[PDB]
Order: sequence, then structure tokens, then C-alpha cells
Amino acid sequence: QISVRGLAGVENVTELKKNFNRHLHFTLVKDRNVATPRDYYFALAHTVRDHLVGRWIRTQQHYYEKDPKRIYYLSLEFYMGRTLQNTMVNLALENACDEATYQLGLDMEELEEIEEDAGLGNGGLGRLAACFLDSMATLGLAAYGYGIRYEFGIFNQKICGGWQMEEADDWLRYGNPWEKARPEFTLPVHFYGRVEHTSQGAKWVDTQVVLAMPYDTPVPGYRNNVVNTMRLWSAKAPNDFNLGYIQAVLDRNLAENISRVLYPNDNFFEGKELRLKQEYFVVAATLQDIIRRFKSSTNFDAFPDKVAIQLNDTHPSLAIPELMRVLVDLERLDWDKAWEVTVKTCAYTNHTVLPEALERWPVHLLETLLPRHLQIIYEINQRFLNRVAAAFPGDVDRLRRMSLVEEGAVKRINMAHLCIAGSHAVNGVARIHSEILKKTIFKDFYELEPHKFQNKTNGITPRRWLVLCNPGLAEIIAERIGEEYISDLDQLRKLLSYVDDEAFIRDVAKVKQENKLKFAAYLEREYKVHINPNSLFDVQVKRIHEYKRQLLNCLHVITLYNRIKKEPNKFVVPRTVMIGGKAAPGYHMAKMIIKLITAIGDVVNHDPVVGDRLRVIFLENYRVSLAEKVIPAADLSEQISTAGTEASGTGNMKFMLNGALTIGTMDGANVEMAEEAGEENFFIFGMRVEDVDRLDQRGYNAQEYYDRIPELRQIIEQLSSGFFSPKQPDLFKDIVNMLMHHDRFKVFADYEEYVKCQERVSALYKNPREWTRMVIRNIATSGKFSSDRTIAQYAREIWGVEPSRQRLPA
Amino acid sequence: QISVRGLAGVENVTELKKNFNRHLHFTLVKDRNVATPRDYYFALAHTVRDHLVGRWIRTQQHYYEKDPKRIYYLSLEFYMGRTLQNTMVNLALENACDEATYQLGLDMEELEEIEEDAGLGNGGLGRLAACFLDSMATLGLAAYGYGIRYEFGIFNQKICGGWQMEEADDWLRYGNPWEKARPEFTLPVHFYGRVEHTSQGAKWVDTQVVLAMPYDTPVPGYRNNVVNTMRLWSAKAPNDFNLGYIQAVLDRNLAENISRVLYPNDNFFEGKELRLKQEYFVVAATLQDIIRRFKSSTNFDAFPDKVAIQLNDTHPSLAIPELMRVLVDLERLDWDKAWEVTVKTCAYTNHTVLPEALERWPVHLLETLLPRHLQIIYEINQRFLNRVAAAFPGDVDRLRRMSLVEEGAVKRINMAHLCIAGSHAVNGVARIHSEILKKTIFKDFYELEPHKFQNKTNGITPRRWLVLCNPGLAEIIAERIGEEYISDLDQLRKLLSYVDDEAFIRDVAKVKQENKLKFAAYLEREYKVHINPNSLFDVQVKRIHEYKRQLLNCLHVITLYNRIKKEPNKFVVPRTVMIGGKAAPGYHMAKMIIKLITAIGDVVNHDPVVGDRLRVIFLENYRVSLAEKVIPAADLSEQISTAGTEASGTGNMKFMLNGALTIGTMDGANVEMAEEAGEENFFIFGMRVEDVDRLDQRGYNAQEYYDRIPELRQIIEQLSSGFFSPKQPDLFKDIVNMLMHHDRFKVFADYEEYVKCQERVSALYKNPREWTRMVIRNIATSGKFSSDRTIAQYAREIWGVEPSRQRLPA
Ligand SMILES: OC[C@H]1O[C@@H](NC(=S)N/N=C/c2ccc(Cl)cc2)[C@H](O)[C@@H](O)[C@@H]1O
Ligand SMILES: OC[C@H]1O[C@@H](NC(=S)N/N=C/c2ccc(Cl)cc2)[C@H](O)[C@@H](O)[C@@H]1O
Ligand SMILES: OC[C@H]1O[C@@H](NC(=S)N/N=C/c2ccc(Cl)cc2)[C@H](O)[C@@H](O)[C@@H]1O
Ligand SMILES: OC[C@H]1O[C@@H](NC(=S)N/N=C/c2ccc(Cl)cc2)[C@H](O)[C@@H](O)[C@@H]1O
Repeated sequence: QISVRGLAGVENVTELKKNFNRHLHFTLVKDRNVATPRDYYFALAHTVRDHLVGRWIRTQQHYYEKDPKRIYYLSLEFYMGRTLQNTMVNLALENACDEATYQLGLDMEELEEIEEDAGLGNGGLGRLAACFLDSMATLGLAAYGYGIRYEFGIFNQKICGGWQMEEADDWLRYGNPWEKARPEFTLPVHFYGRVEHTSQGAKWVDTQVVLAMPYDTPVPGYRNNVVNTMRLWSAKAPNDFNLGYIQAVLDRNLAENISRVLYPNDNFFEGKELRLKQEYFVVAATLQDIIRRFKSSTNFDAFPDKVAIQLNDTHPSLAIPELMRVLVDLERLDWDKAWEVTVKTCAYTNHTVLPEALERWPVHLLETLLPRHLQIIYEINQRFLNRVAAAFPGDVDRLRRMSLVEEGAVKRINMAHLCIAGSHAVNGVARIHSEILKKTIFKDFYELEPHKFQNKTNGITPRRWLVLCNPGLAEIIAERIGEEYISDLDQLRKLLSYVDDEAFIRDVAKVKQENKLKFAAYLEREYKVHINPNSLFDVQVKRIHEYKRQLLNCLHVITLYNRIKKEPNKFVVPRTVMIGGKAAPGYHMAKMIIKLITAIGDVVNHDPVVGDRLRVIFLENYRVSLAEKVIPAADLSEQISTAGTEASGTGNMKFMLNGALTIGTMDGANVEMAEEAGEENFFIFGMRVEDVDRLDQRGYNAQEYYDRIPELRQIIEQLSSGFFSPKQPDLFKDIVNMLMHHDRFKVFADYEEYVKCQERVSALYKNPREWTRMVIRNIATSGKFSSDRTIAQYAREIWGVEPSRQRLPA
Repeated sequence: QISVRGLAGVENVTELKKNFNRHLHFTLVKDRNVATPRDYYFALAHTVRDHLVGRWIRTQQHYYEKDPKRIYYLSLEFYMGRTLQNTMVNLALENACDEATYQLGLDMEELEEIEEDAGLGNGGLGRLAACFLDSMATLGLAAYGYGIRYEFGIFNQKICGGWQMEEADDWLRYGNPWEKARPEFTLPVHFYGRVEHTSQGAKWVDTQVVLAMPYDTPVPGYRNNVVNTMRLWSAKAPNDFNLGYIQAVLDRNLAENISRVLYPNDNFFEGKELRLKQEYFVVAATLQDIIRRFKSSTNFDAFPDKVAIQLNDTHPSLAIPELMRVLVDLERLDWDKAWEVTVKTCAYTNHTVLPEALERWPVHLLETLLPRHLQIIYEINQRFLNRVAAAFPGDVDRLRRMSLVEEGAVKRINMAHLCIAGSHAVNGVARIHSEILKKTIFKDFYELEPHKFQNKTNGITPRRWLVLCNPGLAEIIAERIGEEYISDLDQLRKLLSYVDDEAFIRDVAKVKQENKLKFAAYLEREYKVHINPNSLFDVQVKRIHEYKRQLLNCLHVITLYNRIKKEPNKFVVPRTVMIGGKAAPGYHMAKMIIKLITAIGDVVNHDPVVGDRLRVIFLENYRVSLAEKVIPAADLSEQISTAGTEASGTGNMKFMLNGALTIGTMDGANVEMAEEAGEENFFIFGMRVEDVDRLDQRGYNAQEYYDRIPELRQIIEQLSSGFFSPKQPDLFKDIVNMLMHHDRFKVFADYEEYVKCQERVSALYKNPREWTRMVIRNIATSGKFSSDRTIAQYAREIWGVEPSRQRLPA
């Protein structure tokens, strides 16, 4: 149908059809008489995956032959989503498969909905890893993603009586066609035990052993015939484990629990032993794999020339002492040489400045679980602090501030300090975030080693986040400027010369309308909820956190409702306000926020005076597959975190690429987005980081705002009195109390400017032509936020490798 | 190479080769450069399994169209062994695959050794189910095997310091190419809860739900294009199970533990809750499947016309009250009609008379786990006992003897009594066993309902147990009488006319010699143990039990050793005595017996005076795959259970078919074997059942034998004094004490006759021509012991269906 989806040749369509029938028969053991839609999906998945194998084998053979420097991206999260469409897009098979299935009497889009998301992540950090893998393959880098194959990913969110309920994400139930188990590359991982000191160095003994079994998943580059590997480890008990008899076999579950479930607590670091085990498990297994591949090329001087390890946050920080352990204890290198190798090999990416999210592991945990690693960490600390003492003589408080060991009630290890000490590069994920790192939380480290600190502004892959999810927009762009922009997003700048083009303006607006209609239909079919597709689609989708200020959005919604109720016969621009996202199961306040949103909806959506002028919908089970649907349908992107709290954001970039305007604070990547598009083409409001700091010095008093803003007072009165919860009058007392007395994120302080700015949004939306022209200016300047740019910067500035857009032979 | 292994056509060999390469590439994601022998096995397995799919789909479609009476064989055990060679044999693909792999530069026999046994059984009962499935497919019956997919089968046995060690049989580690998961046919199974009585009958409520997910495995008939299904259930937690958050997900293991491991305790009934859960799980899931298939044909009068359920022992006895529950509570049939249907549907096979093996479930267990079933069982009992009271008025002790409920310290349900009451047919597994059932343990039931009691003498499949494991013997037989005997084993009688044939005598003896050399080589390669291939191969392989009297064999071995030591320069027929088998992990005495055997070996095998005249080897990890190796190599089969204790035996039949002579008691099927071959061609010894009974009435005094047999006294003195355990003098005190004071199985009573009979064996072996002639007479009369005969008898006499040797179209 559309050009960017590839050719549907006679030979290819015929071959796809026969291989589809072959798989249905030989692979699924079905015939068309009893086959379900799910059987058809799997037949298609097997048909498509066949096209990956040759490229996958020869890419990996190519790396073995050419022996380039290898990039190892270590993460506890890879938020991949669905794989079928992405594979088709990257192999130019989409139209061919669409045709082939059509001729078989099947709707491919229907088959695509059957695939489970690989939800092996929580939000931004996990999704970033996924975009990064796509870009590394597209840029021809010898890159490997290493993580854990969780049996259960991020929970499925159900909403019951307005409350979030969690259920297990049993994503492997029907089997995963995109993985290949590699039980032959199974590796032992050690836990517990004790350290023996001998004549010939330290020895870690009496350990318990858990096996790490790898599963390989392909990562196809965009039409370059490159297929990289994401290798995920699964925990397996050894066969003599616990070996009355029956119990010993049943107890195998204990060892295998390591890879059972993804921790969903993105709000609050929990020092849970199982989480620590997960972190070491991925690190220990991965490093053996790295070293094996390096030896299959004695001399570890060349190790940093052939290996880069990127630590995605501090979660895999144990790579640093583990590498030291292997180099010193097993390979018998001297400390100083091992340390030089380690530092040159490792680099660390920070993803937050919120103190409660920082990993600070109790010493007693590390003492029991990883006794040798604790000793190594102590030695790292001593030698590091001796360097600090020499650079800043007599500065005793600096020494305690910079220590990897935190003294207190329980002694803790600061994993962020460990990462900085043992990495040659430390980066933040947006310019303002990287600056905040140097100025505040890691200031001491920056002063000691300024050369270590870099910025790498986040990006998103334009394959998933434009071509895949918004083919209509991709096509109207390709009609004017060609297809090259898909792997060179800066080319979107050429669209600036079409800002006055009447045909293009009409097409951009039409694509959005089509997307909105498609999404309005989805909501009715799958959730039986009805919306007005002519209203402004006002969306805030992201994990529920106080810092992200879904509550500020709630306050605006209630403001609009109250203004309508006051002047019912006055015209207002119709809005559909959509808020979605999961709360960490133990995050009470975030769970209360979800309940608030639904409670507002219950009042607003059933008020006859309101009509279809205002609708508030909670988007259930927000996940990658839902993002791919809602983002193309959005008109307004809510990016309203308190300045200095959102390290980057990536959702923001997805909305910008897909033709929504942004209302946001000058926080994270919003700053750079406004800079690229021009501040005139952005709806900026609220305190800057400097204003937040000023307010903190003075002391934040929420009562002041309550006293001076009558509309805000009304809302707080309504919440308190039980207007939004008639049968449980005091339901939202926790929310009110927090807002009034202990709001870390200054919701009230940005309220007036927010509401004012929202009025300017409604004003522009009344003028469809000018709304769309500003949209074109956003899309046209979204190029910088391609993860291809981000990865090219990591490659050149951190990893010391050059990207390549060159095809491998097919 | 050999004719019975099929044609190796040019077209087939070429096609097998290309499909092998296709699977290696697309399925295994490897190329020849990095492929391991295991990769090659899997490529071959996938290549062969492709040939099953068409036949499998059309067999099952055929049953749906023709709607024959369906046979459901319910067992907690299916001891399948390896599947690759069996599939090739039944599809006539063996020579073609041999050629195809040869041309690829691979040894197929080497690839075959890589396959794990499906060890989903303990011994005879489990293996019988497997032979039965093969015969039902070969005889064209619409048959389904239903059981549990254990994650861990029978433990792998390691011998360490002479002691049995158990390790987990992780048979699914590399994946199972012979199964197809069917998550679409997943069914709920209920546990716990309580019974509510309403106006409209009883209701079972507040249950916990465990999901049953089926996995289908093909059962190919012998060259008839029939492929039946063995459906095995796996336990899955529902997604809202236990749904702080992390624990709830981890607790899913509790529900899924149901299908985790096979109970190995074949010696002693353990009333463990997990085992009860397993038994109900298979029954509940299976019956829903049966009823679904029956409805997809309101009127349950026709149920017994379209359904037969065979209960393999009492393990699935809960099928009786479960069927009643469904018919009465869910379908709303009256009790009397439901009961008529149930009785006509169910049949029960008994496999033992040993009281400690009989399932007697504590009422308190059933009360908690299955409250509705207990109520149904009580009602069954009341109505049954009313029938007994009417037939035998005033006989009050009969009433308590026949009750399904046993009174005592803890009230128990006798599952065997439940099975007899609710089945239209009850059978033993050999003529003497079935007679013992009518005369002793079920005498009361026989008097009430004599028509219910039948015999179905056990059999073995001549496909696995001749063609597959002994191709050399199969071929020399086919050379004279054709190939028809393979599915009509009675044709082996034609070999009687070759008993004086000099060419045939020479060939039979040559095949045995070749088998012995092959096995002597296997022992050196895989276990580094050396044997004399010219010695008599004296083998006893079977689970270790006191009733099977491995101890009596031990006494003979020591007798031979002592006789050699007394007269060293006297000629004795050389023997390699091989004993193998697993002991249930909690069976102390059986574990002591294994240690005794190894301890004897340690003394005998290192005595220079003995030389190579006597060797004692413990065969480690006896299992189906090992049986296939050792049985063709055997000269003498030890079948020496105390008369009246071995219900049938099937190992005995395997040895008879493969050219070994039998030394045995008149127990189980040995009686019928001797009857078929002629007592002159069998080495029969020891007490008959009647002699055992006489001895019991008098009182068994082992001291009498010790006092009157000097050679026996010497052995007991040696055991006591520490001759076989120099550093632990009292090691075997338990064994001696048992033999002397509490031997239920009268080892001493058969000692003299046993030793005497063994002398006659050695005498015959000195005359190779006469040894072989007697062998021919055994093989020639082994026809009755084909499971084809057994299954045809079940079909006609119990199930009411006619077998068919007719091909389905290819
Ligand atoms: O889904 C059922 C099972 O499939 C298996 N896959 C096998 S046998 N081949 N895959 C080949 C392959 C080819 C191409 C690609 Cl792009 C990925 C895998 C998986 O190893 C196993 O984990 C899974 O449960
Ligand atoms: O850089 C990518 C994105 O990273 C995010 N960080 C996230 S998702 N941390 N999760 C941490 C976490 C901690 C513990 C657990 Cl158990 C789970 C998740 C930033 O908030 C966002 O601004 C940025 O764009
Ligand atoms: O081995 C990896 C996985 O394979 C899967 N098999 C699939 S996708 N097709 N099988 C088709 C098939 C065809 C013929 C026959 Cl005779 C048996 C199965 C199994 O369902 C799964 O349990 C297992 O782990
Ligand atoms: O008829 C086939 C064979 O059946 C055998 N019975 C067996 S293996 N019972 N296992 C029982 C059992 C009980 C509990 C558990 Cl957890 C495991 C096994 C007979 O002993 C044998 O004579 C006969 O030939």
C-alpha cells in the first residue's frame, strides 16, 4: 500500500505464503480447519524469523573474523515491546507480508496484536536500552546487549474500582519465537562462601553455585543486513543441588528464583537480597562470556582495546569489582595493572539525581553474599581516598563525602561512587542533567577528575517511534524528502521549507486526524469507552511518580471542570485528557494518584452540563505496545516534571517526532527540544532550576499559594470535603496533606503559570492552520533526538569506535 | 545394511540430507563449523519428526470423522525411554537416515546416544504403559495416554563409595523435540474449598485453582501410518495467583510443584499431600478433556459406548468419584444413572499384592483437599455395603472387610476397594496373579461379583524389545520366516523347525556373541570396567526390592567365590554376574543391598586366585536405554522373586525374546513362560506358592537353614565378621539380622535349590550347541508375550472394540 513499507514482489509473496503454510503444518501441527488467530501469528513469526538466521549467523561470523572492538551494554532492563513488526520494518518485509497474509485471507494487523510485549523493563531506562540496541545494529557496531531473561516482566495493570491491581506478566506462556536457548554456553555463578588467603593470593571457596543459561535474541539493523545479539541469562540449579529427596528437587526453585521476576520499584531503592543476587548474576555470567570471547581472539593490556563495558546506571556496578576479582585472583595480574584495565574498560551512565533511587547496599549483605567483592571494594576505596587526600590535603570532609563506604547506623556502599572511581567516563543523559551532576551530587568527583564527565543526550529510534507506529506520517514525509531520513533523522530539517506548503499542512493534519480516529476506535473496541475525536488529545503517559507531577495535571483538569460549571454556556476548546502509567506496587502515594484520576473521571465524564467538552480517561496498562498507539494520536504532550528532577525523559521525544506540541517545564531534554524547535514553538512554563533553588533557600510554603489563588483553594476544598469521593469523604486526605505540608515537588508553585500556559494551547488549537504549522516546525527539528546521534556520540567519545552505515552482503 | 531397517532410496536419502541441513540452519541457528554432536542429534530429531506430522494430523482427524469408541489409558507413569530410533523403526526410516547421516559424515548411533530418556516412570508399571501405547497404535485403536509431564523423572543414579546417590533427572534442559505444547487446551483444576448444599444439589466452592496445560507427544504405530497421542499435563498458576508483590509472584512455584517430580517410592505407599494432588490433577484435567471430546460428537447413556477409561493401578482411582461428581453435580444426572455410566466406563488393573504398596488415603487429607469427593466416596460405600448386606445377610465381618472406609487410629480410604466397586472389569497381570486376587486379597469381592474378575497377562512390544535393540537377531529371524512376525509375534513358532538347522544355530550364537562384545566394549568406554566376553553373562536388572531377592543372587555369588577359593585349580564355567537397578531413596534395606553388591565386587574382582573366572559388576543407572543394551547381551536372566510376590514381571519377557535362558521361580509370568517353552527349556527352582503358604502356617525359621547348610553358615559368618567390609566390620549387621530373624521373603528357604539349579545352568553352558538349541526353543515360543496379544485381549474382553492391522492412507 505505502512506499516506505517496501516492495511486494511476486516471488517474495509466493515464497512467504508457502513458508507460512509450512510452519502452520510442520511447526504448529495444525491445519486451517482448527487453527486459531494465535496459530496464525506464530506461523507468521516463524516465517519472518527465518529471514533473520542467515544474516544473524554471518554477522556474528564477521565479528569473529574481523575482530573489532566489542561493545557490551549491561542492563537489568531491556524494554523491547513487540518484535514482529520491527523485524519486518528492518528487513523491508512489511508490504510483502501484508500482501502474503491478505492473499491467505488474514489481516496482518490483527495477527500483530496477538504478540505479547517483552516487558523486561519499567520505563525510560529499560526503553533506552532497547532503542540503543536498535541504533547500534543500524550503525554497524559489534554490540551485545546483556541482561536477565525474567520469567515475569513488568506486571499487567488492571484498574478495579479506580484502584491499580497487579497481575503476573506471564509473557512466555505460549513460547517466545524470537529467542534461541543456548544451554551449551551455560556458565556457573558463585554466591556466599568465604575468602581464604594463601601464599598464592586470595581464594573464594565454599560457594553455592547457580547456573546461568543464555538465551539469544536477534537485533536487526535497519536494512543493512546486520543482526546483533541480545543475550539474556536464565538461572538454573545444578543437578546435584540440595543432593528428603522430593524436597531437595522442589528446593531447586530457590536458585532459579534469581531470574523469576523484574523488580518494579522504580521509585525507592530496596536493599533486597534477591535484587542483589540478580545484579551479580548478570554481571558474573556476562564477564565470563566477555573474557572467553576475548581469549578466543594472556595479554590483558589489549583488553580495553577490544572491550567496552557500558553500565546502565549502577545496577550492574558489580562489574567493576568482579573484573578486578577475575584479573587479580584468577589471571594473577598485579592490582595496579588490573585497575588500569578495569577503568579503561568501564563507563557509567547515570539516570537520576533523586537520592531515594540511589543504590546504597548494606555492608552486611555484601559480606554474606559476596565476601571477596567487599574486600575488593574496600581496597578500591582506600586507594581512591589516598588519591583524594593527595589532591586536596587536609580536606577531611571531602574524604568522608567521596568515600565509597558510607558510615551510619548500618554501613553502606555507595554504588554510584564505586562506578565513578572505576570508570574512564561518566555521563548524564541530557545537557542540564549532566551539568547538575557536575555542580551538585558528583561535584567532588568532577573537581578531582573533570575529564571523566560527559553529556550524552538521550534519543529514540525513529524506526519503532516513527516508521513502525506512524506509517502515515512516515509516508507523507518520504513523499517530499525521500526515505534517507529514516537512518539519518537530521534530514527532517528539509521539512522546514514546507511550513508554508498548503498541500503538506493539509496532509500533516489529515494523518493526525486518522490516528485520532484509529485510537478513538481502539478505546471503544477494547475498553468500551467513548471519546470525541474532534477534541484536543491531551496526554500524559509515563510511570506514576510525584516528581512527574501527574497531580499538577489533575489540578488543571479540575480547574477546567470548575470553570465550565461556573460558566456553562461559554465556549471552551473540547479536550480529551488522557493520563496513563503504572505505579510501583509499594508506592502508596502513586496508587492514590491513580485513584484520584479515575475519581475525577467519574465526576467529569458523567456531568450532563459538561457534555463532550471535557473527558478524563485513565489509560490502563501503559506499555510499549500502547505507547505505539497513543503517541501518534496525541495533540499535546505533557512533560511537566519539577525543573531539575527528570534527568532526560524520552517520551517527550516520541511525541515531538509524531506531531504533538509540548507543554513542559525547562527540565531534562525539554530544554534541548525547545532549543532545537525554537521557544516560540514550544509551550514552556514554570520555575527554572534556579527558581526552584531560590524557593528552597527561602523555604517552600504551599499555604501561601492556597491563600492567594482562589481557584486553587476551591480545588483543595473539593478534595478535602469529598466532592470527588462522596461515600469516602476523607479518601484523598493523604494527597491534600502532602500538597499542603510536605510537597517535595512544589506542585502549587507552578500552578498559575501552568493554567495560563494551557490557555495559550487552547488558543492555538482554535486555529488549525497555525497549530499544524507549529507542529511541522517541531517534527522538522526533532532530528537531534534520534538514538543514532546518541549512539554515534557514545561510539566516538566513550567507546573509541567508528559507526558505519555500510551494508553487509545479503 | 540390514533388511528389516527399511529401504534407503535415492530420493529419500537426498531429501533427508537437505532437511537435516535446513533444520541445522533455520531451527538450531548453527553452521557445520560450530555445530556440536548435540546439534546434530537435534537436527536429525527435527528431520524425523517432520515425517510424523501429516500422519498425526490425519489420524486425529480420522477419529473425529469416524467417531470410534475412544480408549483412555490413565497412568501416573509412562516410562518411554528414547524416541528417535523408535520413530524411525515405526516409519521404516532407519536405513534411509543411517545412509543420509553417513553421507553427511556422521555416525547415527553416536547421535542416538545423545537423546535423554523420557524417564517418567519407576519400572514395570510405567514401562507397561509405554509398551501398551505402542501396541494400541499398532492395532489401530483410537487410544490416548494421559499422564503428568514431570519436570524431573526418575532420578539419575550415581554410585559413590559403593553407595547409591540420587541426582535430579533434568531431562527437559535442552528441550524436548517430541512434544507439542497445547496452551490453548488449558483447563482449570480445583483444590480445597468446601461443599455447599442448595435447593439444586451440592456445590463445590471457595476452591483454589491450578491450571493444567497439555503437552502432546506422538505414538506411531508400526508401519500402519497411525499416530496416536500421549497427552501429558503440566501445572500452571493462574495469573492472579496470590494477587508483597515479589513474594506473590515467587509463590506461583507452590501451584506448579504439582508436576515437578515423579515420586520414586515404589516400595512403600506414602500418604503425602503432594502425591494426592498429582493423582487428582491428572484425573480432573483428563476427565474434562474426555467429556469435551464426547460432547463434540446431553445423552450420557451413550457415554460408555464411546468412552473406556483404564485405570493403571489405583493411582488414578479418583476418576471414579470425579466422574460421579461431574455427572451428578454439573450435568444433573440422578445418582443411579451416573453410577451405571461410571461402572460401565471404568476398568481397573491391579499390579501388586504387597500390602505396603496399597494406597490407603487418610480421610483427613481427602476432607481438606477434596471435600466433595470424600462425600461421594462415603455415598458409594453406603450403597455398596447395602448390596453386600443383601447378598450375605448377617455376615458382619464381611461388611467391615469390604468397606471402602477402613476404621482405626486414622480412618483411611482403601482405593483398591473403591476401584473394584466402580469398575465393570478388574484384572491381574498374569494368570497366577489374577488367581491369587480371586483367592486371597479380593476374595470377598470375587464372591460378590465374579464376572468382574479377569486375567490379562502382560506383554512387551517386539518393536522396541527386538527390532530396535537387537537388529542382528531380528534380521537372522527375518531371513528365514519373513518380516510379518514383527506385528504378529506368534509367527516366531515357525522357528521351531530350525532347532536342528546348523546354519541357524551358528547364526543365533553369533548374534549373541556380537551383542556381548558390543556391551563389553560399552562398559570399558563409558565406565572403564573390564570384562571377559567369553564368560556367561548372568544378569539381574530390575528395581531393588527385598521381594525380588537380589540378596539370593548375592548369596550364590559368594558361594561361587568360596568354592573357587576352596578348590582354586578346579575348572569352573566363567561368569560375569551383573546386577543393576535403582532403590527408592527412602528404602534403607535396598540401599544396603546395593552396597553389599559393590562390596562383594570389590573383594571378588581383585582376588588374583579368581582370575577372570568370576566378575561381579553393579550396573549403574539402570533405565530403559540401558535395558536396550544389556538385555540383548544376556545369557542368563535372573527372575528369582519369592513365589506369589511378583505380579507378572516384564523384564523376564524381554530376556526371553532376546536369546537368554531363564533361571526363575514359578512366580508371575514365569509360570506362563515355562508353559509356553516347556519346563525342560527353563531353569525352574524353589518353592511354589503352595510351599510358601505351608511354610507360613508352620512358621518360617531361618536358623534351621543356617544350622543345616554349612556353605550358607560360612557366608553369614563372613558377612557378620566383616570379610566384605574390613574397615567397617558391622556394616552389614542389618542385612544379617533381617535374613536371620525377619525375612518376609524366605531367602534361605530357596538357597539350596537355587545353587543346585545354577550348577545345571553352568553344565548346559559347557555345551554351546545345546545351550543355543534351548535358546531357539525359548525365542520360538515367546510370541504370547507380545503386548499386541495383551492389548487385543483388553480390546475384546474389556473395552469392547476390535483391533485392526489395516493401514491408514499415507
Ligand atoms: O518457542 C519454543 C522454543 O523455541 C526454541 N527455539 C528454537 S528450537 N529455535 N529457534 C530458532 C530461531 C531462529 C531464528 C530466530 Cl530470530 C530465533 C530463534 C527456544 O530455544 C526456546 O527457548 C523456546 O521455548
Ligand atoms: O535515561 C533514560 C531515562 O531513565 C529514567 N530512569 C529510570 S526509568 N530509572 N529507573 C530506575 C530503577 C531503579 C530501581 C528499579 Cl528496581 C527499577 C528502575 C529517568 O527517570 C528518565 O529521565 C530518563 O529519560
Ligand atoms: O523444543 C523446544 C519447544 O518445542 C515446541 N514445539 C513446537 S513449537 N513445535 N513442535 C512441533 C512438533 C512437530 C512434530 C512432532 Cl512429532 C512434535 C512437535 C514445544 O511445544 C515446547 O514444549 C518445546 O520446549
Ligand atoms: O504390571 C506391570 C508390573 O507392575 C509392577 N508394579 C509396579 S512397578 N508398581 N509400582 C507401584 C508404585 C507405587 C507408588 C509409586 Cl510412588 C510408584 C510406583 C509389578 O511389580 C510387576 O510384577 C509388573 O510386571
